[PDB]
Amino acid sequence: KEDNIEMQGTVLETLPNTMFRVELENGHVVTAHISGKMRKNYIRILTGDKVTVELTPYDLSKGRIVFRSR
Amino acid sequence: MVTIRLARHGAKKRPFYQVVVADSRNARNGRFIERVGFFNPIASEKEEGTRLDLDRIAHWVGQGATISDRVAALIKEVNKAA
Amino acid sequence: QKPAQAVNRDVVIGETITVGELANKMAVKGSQVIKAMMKLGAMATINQVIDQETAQLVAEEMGHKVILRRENELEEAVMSDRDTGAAAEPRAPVVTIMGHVDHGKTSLLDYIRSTKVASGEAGGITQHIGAYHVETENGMITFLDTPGHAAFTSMRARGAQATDIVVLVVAADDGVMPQTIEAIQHAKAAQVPVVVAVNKIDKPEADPDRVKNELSQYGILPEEWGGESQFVHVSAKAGTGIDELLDAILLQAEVLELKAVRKGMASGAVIESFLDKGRGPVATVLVREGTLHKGDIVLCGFEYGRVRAMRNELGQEVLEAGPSIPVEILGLSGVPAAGDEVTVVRDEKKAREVALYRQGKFREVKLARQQKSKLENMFANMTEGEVHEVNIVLKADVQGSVEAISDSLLKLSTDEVKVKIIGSGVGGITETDATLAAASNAILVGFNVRADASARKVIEAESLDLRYYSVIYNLIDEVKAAMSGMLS
Amino acid sequence: ARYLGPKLKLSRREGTDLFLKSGVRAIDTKCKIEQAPGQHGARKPRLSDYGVQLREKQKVRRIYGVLERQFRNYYKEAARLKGNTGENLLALLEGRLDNVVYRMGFGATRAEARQLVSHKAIMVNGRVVNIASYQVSPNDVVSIREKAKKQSRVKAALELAEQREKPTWLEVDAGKMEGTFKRKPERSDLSADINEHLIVELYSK
Amino acid sequence: VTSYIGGEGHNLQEHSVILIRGGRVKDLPGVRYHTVRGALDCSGVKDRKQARSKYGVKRPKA
RNA sequence: CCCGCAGAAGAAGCACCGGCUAACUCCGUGCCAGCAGCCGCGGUAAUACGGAGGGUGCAAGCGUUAAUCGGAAUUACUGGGC
RNA sequence: GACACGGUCCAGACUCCUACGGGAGGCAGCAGUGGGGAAUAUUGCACAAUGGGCGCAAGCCUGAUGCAGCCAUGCCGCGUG
Ligand SMILES: [K+]
Ligand SMILES: [Mg+2]
Ligand SMILES: [Mg+2]
Ligand SMILES: [Mg+2]
Ligand SMILES: [Mg+2]
Ligand SMILES: [Mg+2]
Ligand SMILES: [Mg+2]
Ligand SMILES: [Mg+2]
Ligand SMILES: [Mg+2]
Ligand SMILES: [Mg+2]
Ligand SMILES: [Mg+2]
Ligand SMILES: [Mg+2]
Ligand SMILES: [Mg+2]
Ligand SMILES: [Mg+2]
Ligand SMILES: [Mg+2]
Ligand SMILES: [Mg+2]
Ligand SMILES: [Mg+2]
Ligand SMILES: [Mg+2]
Ligand SMILES: [Mg+2]
Ligand SMILES: [Mg+2]
Ligand SMILES: [Mg+2]
Repeated sequence: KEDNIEMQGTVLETLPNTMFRVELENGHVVTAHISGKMRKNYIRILTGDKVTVELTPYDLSKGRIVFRSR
Repeated sequence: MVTIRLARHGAKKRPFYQVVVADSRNARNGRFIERVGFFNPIASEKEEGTRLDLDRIAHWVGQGATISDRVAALIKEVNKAA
Repeated sequence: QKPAQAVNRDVVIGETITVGELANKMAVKGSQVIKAMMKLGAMATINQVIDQETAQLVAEEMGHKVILRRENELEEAVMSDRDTGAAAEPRAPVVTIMGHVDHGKTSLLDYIRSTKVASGEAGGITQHIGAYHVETENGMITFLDTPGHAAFTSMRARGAQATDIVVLVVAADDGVMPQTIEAIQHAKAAQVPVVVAVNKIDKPEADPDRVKNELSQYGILPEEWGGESQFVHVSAKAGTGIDELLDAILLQAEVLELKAVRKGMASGAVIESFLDKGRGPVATVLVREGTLHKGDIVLCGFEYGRVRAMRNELGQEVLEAGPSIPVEILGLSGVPAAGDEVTVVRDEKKAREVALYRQGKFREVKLARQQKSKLENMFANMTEGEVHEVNIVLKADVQGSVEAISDSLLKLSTDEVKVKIIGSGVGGITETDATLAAASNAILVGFNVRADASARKVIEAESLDLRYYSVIYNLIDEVKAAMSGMLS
Repeated sequence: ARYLGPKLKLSRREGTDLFLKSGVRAIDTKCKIEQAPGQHGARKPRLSDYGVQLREKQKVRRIYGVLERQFRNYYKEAARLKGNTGENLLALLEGRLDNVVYRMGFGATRAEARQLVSHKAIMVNGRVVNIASYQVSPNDVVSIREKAKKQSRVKAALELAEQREKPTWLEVDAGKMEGTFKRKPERSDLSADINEHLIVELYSK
Repeated sequence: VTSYIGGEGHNLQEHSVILIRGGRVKDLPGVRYHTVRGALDCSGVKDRKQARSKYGVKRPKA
């Protein structure tokens, strides 16, 4: 594997099939989707949550949500 | 005119000549009227060296055909043999 | 049948090896003892990597049979087969002129050379260098030229040090031209001797005395004490003293009339290369040693072939190429890279493999740099700013011209104004260039080259812009306007 | 090319002796035949029908030292001929020079016989033939050159072949170190351990 | 058209010349072409040793 | 085409191992990185991803792709139905 | 015996020479170059043989043809003990 970048952000609005538009700490808008661990653990995400997204050098347009926070 | 000429067959370093009655205007391996026999300058002593149908040769020469040098020498040799 | 022999098996070693593989590649009895052997000898770790020479040292410590293998052997085998003569007869000298003005470019040779029809060409500039193996006063002398303007500084370098003697033109009114004083140090650093002349003395407004006094101020020894400088004076039009420059060049050739090999494999350099329809790849080569023949296998850089035909400057075919004589040849697989060394090779099959092996590593390295930069700086490019970028695609007649134009455009770039050339090549403007420029926001520029029907159809259907120029100056002016118009 | 690797592993895989050794020592004194090779050779998995057909084909191919394409050509030729194809192909394989010269008792292993043949050490009908895959005709006479008649390995071969069973369609004279191949056998003279049906149904897919 | 890229990590850029090949992947809808590694600008995948020919990586030097 | 010289001396890689389909175990990650012709593997017990040891099949070759027929009685005259 | 690959005339485009007054050209023949493409070669030797044109014949011509060079493109046999 190769190291990925991690960042903190907020969910602006939800899209069908657990896909979201997310604003990051640096101010870029990125489309994100849910990790399988959440799909097991029945954690739910709605607008206004503080969440962690990892991104990849290959594509910065799309990121992934991996941790939900209060 | 029509003539009897040698056409090459076989493979590299392995020649096999058909004896052919053909128009001189066609290519070496081109169209022809009748095949008459064969010659093989490589065959070993245990195998037939040559074969010709002499009657057809006579028929075509009487019709007016012409003979090449190698074919003529071939007929000479076969007539010497038989 | 079981003796007490210690590990003595043969072991092949590569260029760079490590402990983990070395544990079983030698199969020594002390599995950890082997590990301690390195850690004891020098600073080393579990994952440490040693080199093939250090690996040979290690194998010596272990005492087992050692085998060394390195990837460069392929070049060594080719070098070994080369025929080597031991007879050293005299050779002609190689001399280059550095005149950076049309008079200094041309008139000196024009007077010595048969006629001035060469100067009949437009441009008033030495757009490309020429070579002449003239015979003067029982003396065979090779003369080389120089554009000496704009970005052709690198073009001068290729010829800066290959030659034996350097001749040049001094302008008294100007003192020493900028481009000239840039060119001067290429030979002073080359340590090769320098001889200079004062030309265009036809006009009676000059300061020869001021010039010769400044000879010390240039940074070079004055000849008055037997220095490097020369106070020989020639005239471009009147031409009195050029026959004395002939005497001086003969004298210096006698000063350095070294002996070179005169029979066998021919090694030389590619001075200029270009494309022509019937000719295809043309290689103009200066052959310092050996004698070329038809059928001889030629290798230059990563390109190769057999010399199908060899000719002269008059277009006349010759049977061979004499040593220290330029020659235009055909038979290469493509454009020979500028300045690459040219050698005749013995056998046929190995040359192709050598060239392809050279190509593979070059491709690997260039892709490596490009993708290293891209991967490292993609996320750094997340921020943005005010930038004016202009993309160009370039077709030029000769290799050195491509180099010069690209160099000029890239040096013209500024922090906020960047001239990013997409890609350039020698030859005509073909469909690849047409669709390439059409794809991106760029322009097809033809410098002393033309378009072809295939590219023409795509261009007329596409409304792509083809810009035609034949002088470097106007090209720079127009491109400067082009980038400067983008701002604000 | 040939198979140059370890030999007993082939027998271990196939599970039965292939006579790929001289015979100076019993095969069991050299290897643990019952276990298949590899770390998991103790286990005995299920073998499907296709598996057993493939194993039979591989057994034949390994016993006669033939590569795949040559075997395919042999099968095609046998199919072209008349009669039961198994009989014909069995005749075809036994028609090779290596198998014959080994079977005449001039060698220890088919590999040794082939190495002798490839080195121009034999004549048929007084003509030197080095090609291993040569096919012999009935009433042909096989002999060794006098130049290589001195080989001690041939001498010991003439002796160790004695303890083997001798064929019926062959005649051999150690006095003149020569042989005559009177006629080609049928299926009957060969081992019953060879099941030709599986090979036939395998290739005929 | 669209081309899937095999292997771990890729070296493509907005101006990359590649060679494409037949074959399709089910997950991504509509992708009907794989991309041939080890040809033109597309380099081989770094540091793997099984099925070298598929991704076009040289033999490990001894 | 033949004879002599010296020396094992100058000469083996590719693909695959979950079922279809001949051939398994550990280490490294943890629905990620990845595989894939189809069914489908991967969220810390991966014979399916990567590495290693072992095994299976081809061989001076080994695989992927392109393309025609067969499998297709899936245009059915031989040989299909409402 | 053609409405004629290496013959004639006219028109068109294109390439080239020029005193601008006017002129020249036709590889889908053998090699070879550029270009297109994922992709396909030597600007080789000889008329010793077959066959062809001319001649009384000797003989001359023949990139047909014979042979060679490059390419794991395929079939096929051998070795690396
Ligand atoms: K060997
Ligand atoms: Mg015809
Ligand atoms: Mg070439
Ligand atoms: Mg074979
Ligand atoms: Mg099985
Ligand atoms: Mg796999
Ligand atoms: Mg299901
Ligand atoms: Mg695990
Ligand atoms: Mg694994
Ligand atoms: Mg393995
Ligand atoms: Mg059918
Ligand atoms: Mg049908
Ligand atoms: Mg139906
Ligand atoms: Mg007609
Ligand atoms: Mg023509
Ligand atoms: Mg005309
Ligand atoms: Mg042509
Ligand atoms: Mg191309
Ligand atoms: Mg003749
Ligand atoms: Mg002529
Ligand atoms: Mg071959």
